[PDB]
Amino acid sequence: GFKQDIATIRGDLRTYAQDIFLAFLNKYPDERRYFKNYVGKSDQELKSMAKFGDDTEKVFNLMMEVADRATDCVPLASDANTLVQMKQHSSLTTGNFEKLFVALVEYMRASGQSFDSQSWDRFGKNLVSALSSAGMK
Ligand code: HEM
Repeated sequence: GFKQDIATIRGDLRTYAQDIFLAFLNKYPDERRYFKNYVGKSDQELKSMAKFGDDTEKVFNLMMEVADRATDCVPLASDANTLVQMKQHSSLTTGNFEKLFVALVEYMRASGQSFDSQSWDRFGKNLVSALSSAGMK
């Protein structure tokens, strides 16, 4: 289930973080606008780019924690808060999160792994709601 998926991702975090985020950026290339130096690079170039490594690990280690601290896929208010008032997220609206979660769930469903894909969809849904209740668009 959801709890195990967190352990699965943590076990191989670097690889899952890069592959999922690459799935995200390839599905929605215009989302690169928030990162900038991402454009003009293939998957392999991004995987070796220092900042992409840093960005993806920071996104996914915290994502796993927000997931882990949640109850029945409902995030803590404090976790929604950090995500909203992060200076790095000043350009974001809830739709950016929705798109990340479309890609992530699509990745899990296509994978040769027993992910609880439906829970990650539900978690994405609840996180958008919590982000909006803390202030997004
Ligand atoms: C729930 C999923 C997400 C989590 C847990 C998360 C968390 C984080 C964390 C921990 C950082 C590092 C902040 C620091 O340097 O201290 C970060 C940076 C950043 N995040 Fe997110 N984030 C998420 C979703 C997103 C999405 C969907 C986008 C846009 C598509 C985004 C855009 C950014 C950007 C642009 C940065 C700054 C990278 C830089 O230094 O240039 N985040 N995020």
